[PDB]
Amino acid sequence: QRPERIKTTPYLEGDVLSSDSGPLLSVFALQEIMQKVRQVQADYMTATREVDFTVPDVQQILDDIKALAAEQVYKIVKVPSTSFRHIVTQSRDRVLRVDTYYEEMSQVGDVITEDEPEKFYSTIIKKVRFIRGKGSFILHDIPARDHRGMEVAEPEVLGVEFKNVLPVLTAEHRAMIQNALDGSIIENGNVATRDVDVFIGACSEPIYRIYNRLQGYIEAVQLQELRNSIGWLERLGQRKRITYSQEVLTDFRRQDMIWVLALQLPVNPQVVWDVPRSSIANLIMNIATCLPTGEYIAPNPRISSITLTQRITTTGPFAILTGSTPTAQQLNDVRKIYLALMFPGQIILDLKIDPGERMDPAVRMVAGVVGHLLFTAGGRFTNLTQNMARQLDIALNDYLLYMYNTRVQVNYGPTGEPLDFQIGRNQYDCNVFRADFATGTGYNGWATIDVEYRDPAPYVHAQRYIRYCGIDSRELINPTTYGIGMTYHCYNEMLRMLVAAGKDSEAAYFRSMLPFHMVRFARINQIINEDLHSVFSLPDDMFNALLPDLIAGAHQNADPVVLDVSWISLWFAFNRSFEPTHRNEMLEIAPLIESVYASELSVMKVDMRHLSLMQRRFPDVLIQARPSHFWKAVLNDSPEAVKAVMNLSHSHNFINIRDMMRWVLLPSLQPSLKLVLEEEAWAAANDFEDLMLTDQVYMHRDMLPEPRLDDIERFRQEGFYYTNMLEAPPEIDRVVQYTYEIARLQANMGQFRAALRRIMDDDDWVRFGGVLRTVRVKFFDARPPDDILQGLPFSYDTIKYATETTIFYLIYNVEFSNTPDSLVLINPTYTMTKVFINKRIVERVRVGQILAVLNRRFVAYKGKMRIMDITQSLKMGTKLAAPTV
Amino acid sequence: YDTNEKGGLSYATIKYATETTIFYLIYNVEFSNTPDSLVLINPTYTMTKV
Amino acid sequence: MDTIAARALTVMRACATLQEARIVLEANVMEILGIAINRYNGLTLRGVTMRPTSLAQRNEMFFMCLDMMLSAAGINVGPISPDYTQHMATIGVLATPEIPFTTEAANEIARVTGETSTWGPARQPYGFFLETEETFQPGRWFMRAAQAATAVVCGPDMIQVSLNAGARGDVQQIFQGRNDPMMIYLVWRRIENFAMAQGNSQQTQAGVTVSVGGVDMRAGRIIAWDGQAALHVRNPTQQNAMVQIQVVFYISMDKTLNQYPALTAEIFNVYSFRDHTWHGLRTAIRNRTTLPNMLPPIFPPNDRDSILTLLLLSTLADVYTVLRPEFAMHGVNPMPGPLTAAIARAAYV
Repeated sequence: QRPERIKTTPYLEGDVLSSDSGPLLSVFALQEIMQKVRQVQADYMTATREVDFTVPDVQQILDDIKALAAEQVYKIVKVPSTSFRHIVTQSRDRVLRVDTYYEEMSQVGDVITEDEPEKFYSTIIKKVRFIRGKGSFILHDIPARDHRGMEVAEPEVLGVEFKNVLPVLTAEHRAMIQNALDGSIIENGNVATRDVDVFIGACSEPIYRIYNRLQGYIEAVQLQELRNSIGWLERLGQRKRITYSQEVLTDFRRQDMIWVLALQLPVNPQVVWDVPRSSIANLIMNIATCLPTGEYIAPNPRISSITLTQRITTTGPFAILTGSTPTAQQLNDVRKIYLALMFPGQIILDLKIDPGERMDPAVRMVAGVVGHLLFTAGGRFTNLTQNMARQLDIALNDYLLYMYNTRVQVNYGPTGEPLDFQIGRNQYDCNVFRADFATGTGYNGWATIDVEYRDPAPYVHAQRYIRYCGIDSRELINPTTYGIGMTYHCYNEMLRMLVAAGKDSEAAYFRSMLPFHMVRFARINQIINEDLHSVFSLPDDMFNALLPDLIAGAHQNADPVVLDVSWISLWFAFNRSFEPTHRNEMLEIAPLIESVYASELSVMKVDMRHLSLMQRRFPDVLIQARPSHFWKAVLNDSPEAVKAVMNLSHSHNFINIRDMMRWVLLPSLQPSLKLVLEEEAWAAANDFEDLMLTDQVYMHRDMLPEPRLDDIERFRQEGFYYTNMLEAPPEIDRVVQYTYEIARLQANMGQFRAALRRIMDDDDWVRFGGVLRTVRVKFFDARPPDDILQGLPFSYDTIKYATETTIFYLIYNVEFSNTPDSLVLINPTYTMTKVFINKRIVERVRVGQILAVLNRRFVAYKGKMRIMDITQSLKMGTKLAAPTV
Repeated sequence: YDTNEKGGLSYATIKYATETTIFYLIYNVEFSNTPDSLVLINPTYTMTKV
Repeated sequence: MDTIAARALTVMRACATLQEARIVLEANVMEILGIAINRYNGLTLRGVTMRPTSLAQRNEMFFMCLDMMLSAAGINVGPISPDYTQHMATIGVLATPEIPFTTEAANEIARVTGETSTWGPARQPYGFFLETEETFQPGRWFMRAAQAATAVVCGPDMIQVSLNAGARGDVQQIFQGRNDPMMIYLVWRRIENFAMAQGNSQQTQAGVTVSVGGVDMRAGRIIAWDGQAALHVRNPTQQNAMVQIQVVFYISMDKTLNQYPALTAEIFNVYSFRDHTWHGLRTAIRNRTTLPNMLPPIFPPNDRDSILTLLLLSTLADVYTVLRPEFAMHGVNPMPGPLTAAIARAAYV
C-alpha cells in the first residue's frame, strides 16, 4: 500500500506543516510570475503594448482538452449527399446536369479582395475544412431492395436528383433509366454474413477522395496500432511505478466491432517543444499534470532538545527556530524554493527585499549555511542566480567571521573577495566555499554526480535522471551504506569548516539533521525523474544548455524563471521535507491529453504552412500580406483549449513574425486521424478551381445568340442555353494579358477604358491574371440583368480589380406563337465577361445518359455492425495479455 | 476467469485461489442398500487434490 | 553486440538452472528469465513458460535458447526441422537494453572479444621441425661435401650437427625460414657415441662449445634463444664430434587452445554425441560455420565468431542436457536402444 512510505523509525515521523498538489502549484507558479511583471512595469517607467497578465484556470483548460478526445471527425450516414442534380430545359430529349459540389463550394467563404488578406486566408481554410467535412462518410446500413434474385441499392443511396426529369420522359427513356436503377446491384448480394455492401452510386470527385482516404485509415489502423500505443503506456507505467489492475487487454475483436482509433500514443516530443515561447506554459503543464499531492513534514523535536530530567533539557543553538511562518507572504515563498529545485535549472532563485520588515541579522548566517547545503550551484545545472549566490557567500563569510565565543586564527587572503581567509587552528580554506558555477565548489554536489544518464527513457526528450547529492531513491527502499554515515561531500566539508572556525554546537545540529536532509532529497529525486517526467518535462539539450548559456547570457529560448525568495524561508525550507501522498488524478490520462495537444498543434502548422506559400503562389492577390495574418486566421478556426495552453505564458503578444515563420517551417509533426484527413482534403484543395476561384477571366464583346425559329418542335435541341463559361480558352496569341499593376496604371491615368474598348473593337481577348475572384453560377429563364450580361470584372468609382464574377447559363424558351425572325433585333445585345474552369460543372446531357454519373465505387458497413472509436481507452493503468515488444 | 466487454476492447481477469480444502468423506451405509445403490451411470468428479 | 551474446548466454545458463522441479528459483534468476521470456513471447508469439514441465513446454524453452544462441552467433540454419522454425527477430529481443546479463556472462564474453581481437605469446603445440620433408638417422654422421660443420634434422624437435676436428661454424639458418617464432628454448647435448659413415662407433670429446650471440652456453641447460642471435658451434677437439640441439618448445603469436580458459573441454562438449537429435542438430549448425561439422578442428580457431559460436553451442548443449527436449530433424533417425559407444562411433560419418 505504502511502498517506500514505510516509516521504520520515529526519526522520520514528524509533524505536518502544509500540503500542495499539481493544480495548486501550477496556478501559484503563474500567479507569482504575473505579479512579478506588474509590480515592475507598474512600478517603473514602462513603455510597451498593454497586456493583461491574467492567471487562467488550469483545471478547466485541462478538462476541456480531455473533452476533445470525444469529438470525432467521421460522420456516419445511411445515404451519401446528392452530388448531382438535373435542371430541365424546354427540350424533352436533353437536360443539363450540375455537380452540386461546385455550387456549394461557390458560396463557402467571403468574396475575395486584394484589400483584406486576412479575409482571404480564412476564406480558404473554411473552404478546405468544408471539403474535409463533406468527405468524412461511413455509410452504415443502406436501403437494400430485393429484385429478381438480386439485392440492389435504392435510388436514394445513389448520387442523383432525377425525379425532375421523369415526367418528361419518353416511354423508351423511362425504361432505360429504370434498368440502370435496378441495374446497380449490391455486388456480393446473395451471401449473408457479408459485413459490407458494395454498390455503384455517383459522387463528386474531391469528396470521393476524402471518403476513400478515410475508409483506408479505418481498415489499416487496427489492433496492432492500438497494441503498440498501449504497450508504450504499459512501459511508462513501470517507469512511474504504477499500481496495476488485475485485468488484461484481450485483443479479441468482436465481429460487430470495427474500431476507430484517432491518435497514436508514442507522442513526438518535438511538436510540443517546437511551439515558440512555450517553455513556461510547458513547464506549468508538467506541474499541473504530473506533480503529485503531498505534505511537508517537520523533523523530530527530539533531534534538537532532549530531556534528561524534568529540570534538565538540551537547547538547540537555534532557538530562533520557533518562528511561526512569516505568513503565506513567505510560506508561499518556501513553496517557491521547493518547486524551484524540483525543476532543475528551469526555475532560478533570487533574494527579494522589502525594505520594511526588520529581521535579526542572524537569519542571514543560518541562511548562508543552509543555502550552501540545500541548493545546487553545481557545475552540472544550477539552482540560483549569480548574484543570489554571492549574497549567500557574503552571508556565510560575514558569519564564519562572527565569533560569539573565543576567536580563532583567521588568516586572510590577498583578495578582498569574501571567503579568502583560513579560519581554524588547522587553517582550512574557506575559499573552497566560494562560488564557481563551472565547478559548484561551494554549494551542493560539488564533488558529486547529479545528472545520471542511464537506461533508455520512456519519454526520449529527457533520458537524464537527477540524483541530488548522489542519493538514488533506492537507498530508501533498501539502504546503501548504514545510517551513521550518509554524508555527501559538501555537507561534510561544511561541518569541518563550522568546527574549525566558529563552533561545534551548531555543527552538531547539522550533523544530526543530515539524514532528514538527505531523505527529503531522495524523495525529491524520486518525484523528479520518476513521478513527473512528461512531454513537458524538457529535453536534455536545453537542460545542459542552461548553465553555460546563463553564464554567457546567451538568449536561451527557455529563459529560466527567476523567483524571488526571503532570507527566512531558507530556514523553513530546510526544516520541512515534503513527503508525497497521492499521485494527481491527471497522471493516468496525461499521455492522452498530450497526444491531443500535439496532434491538434501540428494540424495548425500544416494549414499555416500552405498558407504562407499562398503569397508566392499569387503575389498580386495579397500584396499587403504578413504571416501573422494567416497564422491568426488559422488560430481562429482551431480549438480554444489548445490555444490557451499556448497562451498560458501570454506568448501570443510577443511571438514575432520571424518566430512564427520558423515554427511553420519546422518539420516535426504528430499524426492523427484529423491530420491525415486535413492534409488529404488540403491536397485536393491545391487545384483552386476545386475551390471555385480562377485566374481565367476574360472579356470579349459578344452577341446574344438570337436564332431563327423555323421548326419550334426542333427546339427540343439543347434549349439553346448560352453561358459565359468557355468550352475552352481562346488561342493564347489572340489574348492581351493584363496585370494588376498594368491595369492600375492605365486606369489612374484614365486610359484604361479607351485601351479596353480598342481591344474589344478589334475582336480581341483580354485576360485579367494575377487575381483570383470568387466565382458564382446562376441560371436564367430569360434576359438577365444588364449588370450581369454587361457586367465587368472590376469597379470604376482608381481601378479596383477582382470582384465576383458570375457565370450564368441562359436558357432559351419559346412558344408556338413565335415567328422565325421574331427573335431578331435591329441591334445586337452584348456580353463581355467570360470565364474558364476546365471542370465539368454544368454539362449538356442526353437523357438516357443521365444515369451515367454512377461510376464511383462505394463500400458500406452492413447494418449488423457497430462502429466504435477506441480512442479514449488510452489510460495508463491498462495492461495487455499479449506483452508486445 | 472472467471476461468483461468495455468500450469495444473486452478485458479479462484471472485469479488464483489462496484457500484449499482437504476433506475426508466417510461412507455411511445401511441394510436396505443394494450392491447397486452406490453406483451411478455417470461418475461424480473431484478436482482438487493436495 | 557483445552485449547481445552476453544476454543470450545468461538466458541459456539460467535455463540450465531449471533442473527437475523440487527447485526454489534463485530470486535473481526469476527476474531475468521473466523479462526475457516475456519479451521473447512478445516477439515469438510462442508460449514459453518460466517453469516448464510437460515436454512441449520444455521444447518451447529450448527452442527459445536455440533461437537466441543462433542469433547471437549470427547463424541462419534454415529449414532443418518440421518441429522447429527459426525466428530472425530473436536478434531484436537481444538488442533491447531491457534484458540484463550476469557478471559471469559479461566477463566470459569480454575475455573472448578481448583476446580474439589482438595477439599474444603462446607455447606452441607441436615440435619445431614438424613440417619438414626430409629427416636423417639420429646419431649417424653426415657431412655435406665441402663443409666443416653440417647441421641437419633428425626428428620433429631434433637437429644434430656434424663437426670435423678443429671445425666451427654458425647454425641458426637451419631454424630460420618457418615464419615467426618469438623465442625458441634450446638444450644441446654431446652425442658421446655416434655412428660413422661406415658404421663404426665414434666418441665426441669433452671440449666442444656452443655459443649464442657470442656468449658460451652449457650443455643440458635451457636457453632463451631469440632466433636471430648467432648460434655458433666450435670443435677445438682433435676428433670428430656430433652434438644434438633440441627445441624443447617455442612461443609464437599463433592462437593455441589456451587462448580462452579450458576451451578444450568446451569443444569436447560441443563435439560430444549425446544422442542423434543433438548430434544432427550440432552438425547442421556448424555447417553454416567455418568449423568442422563433427570432428575437432586440427588448428585452434582465431576469430571472435568461431570461439564465440563454440561457447554458445557448448552451453546450449548443457541446456539440451537439462531440458531433455524431444523433436525431429530432416535426415535424422533416432535409434531408441539404450545407446552404446558403438552406436555413437557409427554416427560420425
